[PDB]
Amino acid sequence: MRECISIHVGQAGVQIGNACWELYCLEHGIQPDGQMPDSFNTFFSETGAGKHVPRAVFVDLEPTVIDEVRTGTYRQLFHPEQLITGKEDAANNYARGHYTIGKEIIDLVLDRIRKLADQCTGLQGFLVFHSFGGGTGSGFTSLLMERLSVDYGKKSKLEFSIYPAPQVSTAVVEPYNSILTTHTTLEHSDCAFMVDNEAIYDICRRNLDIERPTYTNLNRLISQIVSSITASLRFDGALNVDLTEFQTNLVPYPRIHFPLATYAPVISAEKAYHEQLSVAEITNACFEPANQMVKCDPRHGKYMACCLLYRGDVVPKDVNAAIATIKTKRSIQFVDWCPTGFKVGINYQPPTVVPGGDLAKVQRAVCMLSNTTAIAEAWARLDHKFDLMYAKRAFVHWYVGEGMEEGEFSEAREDMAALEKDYEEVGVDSV
Amino acid sequence: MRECISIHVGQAGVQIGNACWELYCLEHGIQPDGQMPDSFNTFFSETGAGKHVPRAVFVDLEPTVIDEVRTGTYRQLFHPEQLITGKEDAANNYARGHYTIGKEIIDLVLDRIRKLADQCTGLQGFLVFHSFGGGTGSGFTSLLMERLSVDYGKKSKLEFSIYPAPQVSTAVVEPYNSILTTHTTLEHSDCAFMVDNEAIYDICRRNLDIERPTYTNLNRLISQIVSSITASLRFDGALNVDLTEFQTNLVPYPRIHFPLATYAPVISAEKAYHEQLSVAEITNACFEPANQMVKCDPRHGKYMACCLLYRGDVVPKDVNAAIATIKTKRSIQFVDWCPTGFKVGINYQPPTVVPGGDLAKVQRAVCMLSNTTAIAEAWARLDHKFDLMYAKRAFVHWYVGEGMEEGEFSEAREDMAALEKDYEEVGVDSV
Amino acid sequence: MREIVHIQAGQCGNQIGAKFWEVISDEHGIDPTGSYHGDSDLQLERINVYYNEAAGNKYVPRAILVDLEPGTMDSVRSGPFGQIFRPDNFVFGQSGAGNNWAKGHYTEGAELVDSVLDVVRKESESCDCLQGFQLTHSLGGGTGSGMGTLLISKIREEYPDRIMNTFSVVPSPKVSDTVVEPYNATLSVHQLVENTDETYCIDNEALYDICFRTLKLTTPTYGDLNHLVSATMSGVTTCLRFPGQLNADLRKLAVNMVPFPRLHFFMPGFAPLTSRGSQQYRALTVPELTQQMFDAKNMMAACDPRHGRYLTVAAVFRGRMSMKEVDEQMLNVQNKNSSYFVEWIPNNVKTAVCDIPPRGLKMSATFIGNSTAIQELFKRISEQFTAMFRRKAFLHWYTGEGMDEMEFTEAESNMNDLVSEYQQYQDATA
Amino acid sequence: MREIVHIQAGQCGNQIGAKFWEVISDEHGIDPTGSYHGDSDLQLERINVYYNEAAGNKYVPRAILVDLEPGTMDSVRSGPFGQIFRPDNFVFGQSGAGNNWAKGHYTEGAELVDSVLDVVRKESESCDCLQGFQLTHSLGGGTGSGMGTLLISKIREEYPDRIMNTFSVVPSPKVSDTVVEPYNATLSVHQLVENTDETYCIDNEALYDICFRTLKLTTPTYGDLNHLVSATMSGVTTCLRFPGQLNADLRKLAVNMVPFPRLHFFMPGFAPLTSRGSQQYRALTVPELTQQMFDAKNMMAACDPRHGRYLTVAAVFRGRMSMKEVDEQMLNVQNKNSSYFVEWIPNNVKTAVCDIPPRGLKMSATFIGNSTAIQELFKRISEQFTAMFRRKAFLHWYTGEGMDEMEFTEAESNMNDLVSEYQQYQDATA
Ligand SMILES: Nc1nc2c(ncn2[C@@H]2O[C@H](COP(=O)(O)OP(=O)(O)OP(=O)(O)O)[C@@H](O)[C@H]2O)c(=O)[nH]1
Ligand SMILES: Nc1nc2c(ncn2[C@@H]2O[C@H](COP(=O)(O)OP(=O)(O)OP(=O)(O)O)[C@@H](O)[C@H]2O)c(=O)[nH]1
Ligand SMILES: Nc1nc2c(ncn2[C@@H]2O[C@H](COP(=O)(O)OP(=O)(O)O)[C@@H](O)[C@H]2O)c(=O)[nH]1
Ligand SMILES: Nc1nc2c(ncn2[C@@H]2O[C@H](COP(=O)(O)OP(=O)(O)O)[C@@H](O)[C@H]2O)c(=O)[nH]1
Ligand SMILES: [Mg+2]
Ligand SMILES: [Mg+2]
Repeated sequence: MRECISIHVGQAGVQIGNACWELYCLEHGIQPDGQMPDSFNTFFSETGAGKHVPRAVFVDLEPTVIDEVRTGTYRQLFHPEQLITGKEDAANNYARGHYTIGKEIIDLVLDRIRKLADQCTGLQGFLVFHSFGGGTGSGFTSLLMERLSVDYGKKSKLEFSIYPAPQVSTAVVEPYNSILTTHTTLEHSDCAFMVDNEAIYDICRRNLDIERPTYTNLNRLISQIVSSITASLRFDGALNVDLTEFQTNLVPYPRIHFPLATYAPVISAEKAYHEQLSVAEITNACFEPANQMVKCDPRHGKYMACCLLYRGDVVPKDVNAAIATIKTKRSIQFVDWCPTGFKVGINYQPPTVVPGGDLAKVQRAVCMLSNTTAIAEAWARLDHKFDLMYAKRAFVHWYVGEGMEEGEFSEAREDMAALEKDYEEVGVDSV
Repeated sequence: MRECISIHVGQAGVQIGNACWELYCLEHGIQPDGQMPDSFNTFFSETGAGKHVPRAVFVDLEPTVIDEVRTGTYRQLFHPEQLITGKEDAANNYARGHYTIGKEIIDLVLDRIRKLADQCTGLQGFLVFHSFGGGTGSGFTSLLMERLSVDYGKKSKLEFSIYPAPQVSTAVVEPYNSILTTHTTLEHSDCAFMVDNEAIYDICRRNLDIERPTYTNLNRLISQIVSSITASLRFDGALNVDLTEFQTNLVPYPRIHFPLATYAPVISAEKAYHEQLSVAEITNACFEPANQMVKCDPRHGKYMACCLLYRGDVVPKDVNAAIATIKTKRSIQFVDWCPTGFKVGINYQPPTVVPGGDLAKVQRAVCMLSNTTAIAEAWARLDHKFDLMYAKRAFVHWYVGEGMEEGEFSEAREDMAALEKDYEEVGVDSV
Repeated sequence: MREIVHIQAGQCGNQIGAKFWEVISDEHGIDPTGSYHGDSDLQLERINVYYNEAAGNKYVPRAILVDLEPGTMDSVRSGPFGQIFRPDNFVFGQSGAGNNWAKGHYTEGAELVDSVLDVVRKESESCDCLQGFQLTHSLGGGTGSGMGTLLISKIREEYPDRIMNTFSVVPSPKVSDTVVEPYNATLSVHQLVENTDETYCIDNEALYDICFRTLKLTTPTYGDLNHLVSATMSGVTTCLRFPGQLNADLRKLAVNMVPFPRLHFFMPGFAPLTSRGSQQYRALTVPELTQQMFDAKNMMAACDPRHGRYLTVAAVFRGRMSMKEVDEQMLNVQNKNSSYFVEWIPNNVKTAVCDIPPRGLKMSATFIGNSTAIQELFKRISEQFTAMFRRKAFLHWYTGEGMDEMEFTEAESNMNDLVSEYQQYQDATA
Repeated sequence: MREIVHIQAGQCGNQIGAKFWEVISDEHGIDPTGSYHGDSDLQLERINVYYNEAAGNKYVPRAILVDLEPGTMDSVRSGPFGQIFRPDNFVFGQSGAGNNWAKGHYTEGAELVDSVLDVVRKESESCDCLQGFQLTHSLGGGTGSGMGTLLISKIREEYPDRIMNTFSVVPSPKVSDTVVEPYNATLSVHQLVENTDETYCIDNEALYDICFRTLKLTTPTYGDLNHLVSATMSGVTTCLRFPGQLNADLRKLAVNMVPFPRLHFFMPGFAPLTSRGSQQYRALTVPELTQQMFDAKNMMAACDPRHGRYLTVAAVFRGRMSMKEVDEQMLNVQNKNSSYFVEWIPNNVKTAVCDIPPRGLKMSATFIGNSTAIQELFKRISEQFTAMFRRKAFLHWYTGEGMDEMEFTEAESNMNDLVSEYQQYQDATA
């Protein structure tokens, strides 16, 4: 009665969803054969007799990644018609992923989304996994978000975008794609969480004592976060939450809907025996400056709204006491115009342990979603990188050669500068 | 031959009447089944063969107390149509208990009263038990008194109102209810005896050596007083008395009919064996300053007329000697304009010991009904409480919203001021 | 010939009348069955004075009992002599006076009076020469004072030539039984003065003293007090019912004892009153009886005889005794105590002697004194009346039944005038 | 006779109502099967108040459950007492308010309110004489504070003469679980002031303090807090369901506790709160209960009683105890703490006694206080509202559902006026 739809776009989005769905199947007990050996009605359609099929759509212009899914251990799970593939990657070109190739495939995707929407009832919202740096994850997602807002204006959209790392870089045109997609998505997406590859690398190496991390470990952490967000839907507990509640609590202004994500109890098995992992200890970890999954200094900016999603055997009295201590810290600076900045959600189901993951079993777990002004530094950095390359007009001809206009680049820059100004204005205290 | 009718209105009235009828049944030898295994004709109608029925009408807007009576040990005694219950209680709202709801039950109550009156001859008068504090016992009592005075102008009405205690109170609108009911009933009742809960509590602690007295003992004492009052109508004896004699002797002026009841021989069993309980000692006890049933200082006001209702083996010479000794007392100051202070009534029947009562068997017993001017202090205290609460129209909107104007409050206040002035005037000596 | 009817009004009136008929029946030897069983023949010689013969030799008293409440009648009807009275005589009301004189004289008494007068006429025709009416009365109450006064006025109108005697209980000086006792007393005497022919004022306070001081009683009930009054009533009429060496009569008593029409209030007294323990230590003789009769403390009225000179004194002796001894005693009393008698009356003592003594006594006497000392009693009532009337206390009850302040003011004028008359002759000098 | 219809709205409302019906069924001995299995017929003597008889001796609660999300309804259904509720009463939406008051009062609540009102009428017209409505909701949330407010307005429009009681949970001062809690609270109270007749304020911080400091608990879940609130409601309503020496009523409490129309916010309290370890040490007596009730730290509201004088205080005792001790304790409280009451109210204590104590307790008392200290909570809420509203934080969500700034300003003005009235009455003297 509260079905939610998840859409995975681009290589990074598809791979994250692959780990994400591996988590859901383990949680509810759903076998890879999709034959459960209620709660699962919020994600899986009970098609046929004795079988469940997830409400997911996988779309990628390059057929390589999705072809790996069809050959993977989860072949029989997904609906074969739900996996849509192109025949040529966007090649990190935003125009190709939005204008040239994106036009050919968008019609088929909207057909699949409408099919799922009619099948489901009481639709909650959309989950979109995509990447800023890439072209398919940026150009196609902007195209998809523009379409859905027109067709589903009354429903909320949630994104989990791979925010570009400050020092670590993979594509030379990451600043270009990120600026373009943000301008085109700022007016459509209700609330988009951002995570950095670099920040997760430090967390993986430090807390988990992992010498050589890979994307498998990184994506599993993301899966744990998205599991916590949807926990209140897939399970019942004290003080439940809904996706519509996230939009209200975490978005003071329409143009500021970029909250961070954080998972507090991230420890290895070799270190779990000694740690107490108390509610107070867990909540302290969630606010650790080095424990944020975005490479930004939280102390260099005010907090505006933080949502805590506890999991497991957690007593609300412990949460109330732990919250009070956090509010009394002098370093943790909240905006004066927001007296109460905590939206607390609790659930009874503890996190499950991935058989191959590096995370040990924990009786309690929280996920912190904080809307903070610290990202103003992050926005400035990407904005600055955009300005340097565009000054020489480098790499512009590739975009121009696929239907773009040069003036559009300035407009995206102009809007991005406005966004940075808006963050600064909000960060100012009252008089 | 000499019929009398008892009407119990409100919770306090109903419970006191229950105790009084238990006392009457014990006194006349009438079993609770109504068949006793003349004297009884003054109160019970011998309807049918071998069955007697009390001449009582129980009225209460809240059906809880009357329902408890129906399920009580006296179920098969009262006539089923004699018990009249409303649907919603007055809830301490005088307007509700007089205007809004009383109009829906007054017709049935008057019909039952007319049936009882037509079923008897030589009707002496009416006995009404009610509380000055509650809503039903005030508004319904005033309405019923007005109706009876309209329809039975030649008869006498007697009330036993539970006057509010000075320092002890239970309802916040007790001053409002008391002032309103006094204003409405001062022109209809012929003589209204009054008692205070605080004074009876003090008597129970000091004399009975009881430290946790409930309402049962208080109601039993009140029943003893009522039985002493009505003894002359039920048993032969030297110097009998009647209710008309009470009205003639105890009411010097039309608006000064507020005597104080008093029961002299109130001792416990453990203390009875050490006292002779002679007539002189009993009479002296009846005038003890700390032995009145109303929390008023008798020495602060002149007596006007005191009626003594003796019981048991009493020699009239002892009564005359005790009266002379009382008249010789300087502290007991009578009004100089009433030389014949006392009205004396004797009866052969001694008091009866309640099986579970805390009073010990006594060979002699008297009841003192004194019309003293000290009651002006209590009237002034209640008037001051009313003035303080009404000074800012507190707790007024309830009365306003039930078809009652504000000017009635002012008229009642003026009438109470006039009553206090009349008491003060009467207090003045004669030249 | 010379038959006397008996009327009882009010609770006190009926209570006294019960014992009066008990003692009369004891004197005439009539059991509660109403059948004669006595031994002396002289008892039945004049039994028609109080009784009417009936079938089967049954005798019933010529008595009428009136009340406004059935409470007293039931006790009388259930008493030892309840079956003696004819049931038709038991006339009673329902509402009751409730000590309100106006209620007992104007409202409740107005309805019941016609029935009683019908019974009065029915009883009167049963005789041939009606001697006079006898009423037992209470001034303090409402039924007695109200109805009894109203009944007196009606009878006086119907029988102007016959004498009416009232034995009214007067309120005590110190002890008061009702709050409005002064009101009822003044209203009643307003009419008793101008209507009755001989009234024997009696006070409960004096009776209590006699029971205590003389009889040495510790628990004097109302039964004993009424017995003393009853003995007095029997002594007055014993001259009619029996022969004697010097026989008087009721009319012969009124002539001697009433110098003037307005002055007929008497203070009765009984001679042989002795306690049980002192019976053997005191000699029963004429001088012993005479000393007791003139004893100041022996008067059944609360007044002090020493405070006022006697106008006339009638002593009615009973039993066989020499006239010489009786006459000498009276001469000594009038000589030794000459300061206590009016000089303008040459001889004050009227003597009546009867042969048969009371039941069980060797001899006895009855004292009836017309003393001006009773003026003190009246002025006390007037004083109490005035204090309660200046502030108009309790007047709304009387005015509510049809009375008026005019009646009260008129009543006090009659009382003050009566007090003036008593003081006039008390100060009068030859 | 005198039936009460119970309405549960919002997640907190349903969570409280589950425990409320659990404890009520425990009192009346109604098993989760819905069939009576108790041992005291007095429970069934007044079971009509909360239940309707059915075929086969079945009884069902007269409850109506309202929500905008089916999760809470499904959780309740799986509960031990899910089967006793009539399934037709379960009314629930699909979209869910999502903590947005505007959505819970204009967009989702508007569509769903018709079914709720239809069920309300069906339940009400099935009773002979309706006593009043009771609502359990939360001010902080969206569904609660919007749907309950709209339903209260509709019912007040439909039933002007009845009384509506709301046991609303107020936001805690230091610990807040929602970001738009001040907005929701102000918008809800704007109508709660003008619509409801008696509102009981509950703060989770005070409940935590009671659970830890007094009850000596270490892991207090929401079950214990909801149980405390349910026990308070049962103590409030026990006067109707059982006899007693002084039986009160909901309207009786409304008349005794509300001096002026806009001041009807109370701070309830439960007297016998002791931990398991200290069960033997404390003596259970009326003075002990009275001392616990007036304890500063034992108030379920976050306000400090010492910061303002009470207007009126109602204490509803339960069990068999002497009235003398109760009134003596009340007099002692008014004497010692005379500085904590308004001088212009002579007597401030309303006392009710019932003969049926709560299950497992010899005696108990339920506290109800109309203290002026709630102005502190109101001004704290107003300050938070102003701080958020100066920069129009989160306003676009409300304006997206049809709301406007004018309503926010009007609600803030009404709250400020209420605070001003409270302060004025706290300040004014005789
Ligand atoms: N956290 C995480 N990040 C990934 C993963 N795979 C790729 N990325 C990051 O996502 C960014 C975007 O790369 P792609 O997703 O391949 O770009 P695209 O959407 O496929 O568009 P194309 O360039 O046409 O392939 C890269 O720079 C990577 O750093 C992954 O598995 N986990
Ligand atoms: N002495 C005595 N007083 C009682 C008793 N029961 C109640 N009262 C008094 O009655 C007062 C309250 O008035 P109630 O009679 O209860 O009210 P009511 O007449 O039923 O009208 P409502 O307020 O609508 O219930 C209290 O202040 C008590 O003092 C009792 O058993 N004995
Ligand atoms: N001697 C005597 N006096 C009585 C008796 N009963 C009543 N009294 C007197 O009568 C007075 C009461 O008046 P009462 O006749 O009863 O009032 P009534 O019935 O309205 O006429 C009291 O002052 C008593 O002193 C009695 O038995 N004997
Ligand atoms: N005492 C108590 N309070 C609760 C419980 N559950 C939720 N709450 C309160 O309700 C508030 C959440 O509002 P909620 O009703 O869930 O939002 P809504 O569904 O939109 O009305 C929080 O501030 C909690 O303090 C509970 O079980 N017990
Ligand atoms: Mg790709
Ligand atoms: Mg009542």
